[PDB]
Amino acid sequence: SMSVKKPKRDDSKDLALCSMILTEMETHEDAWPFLLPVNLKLVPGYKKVIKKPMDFSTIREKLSSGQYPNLETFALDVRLVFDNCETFNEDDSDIGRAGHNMRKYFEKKWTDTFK
Repeated sequence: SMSVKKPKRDDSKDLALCSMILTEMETHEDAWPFLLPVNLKLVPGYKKVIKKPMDFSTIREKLSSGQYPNLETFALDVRLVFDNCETFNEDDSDIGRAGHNMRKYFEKKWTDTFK
């Protein structure tokens, strides 16, 4: 509360470390469905159904331009990528499986780096 603060968690490396995690997600073999924004002209249904599209390129631009106020807003956008994927894709599709694998991969790196 006013003039009563929990001890300062060192956040000075967060930007670098989110960038490293994002690099690892970008270079994963199963990243291909997520590297670029879904083409809203060419994919029926996507625009109407997926209220907040997100992809790794868009996260990378946001990261590089100070559009994440903290590491939780970065994790929200990453998870949004996988949540959108599950919304639109059957679990038993290549893309559906890719998204489960990537979410697992991300969540481990997240835990190991920050928790």
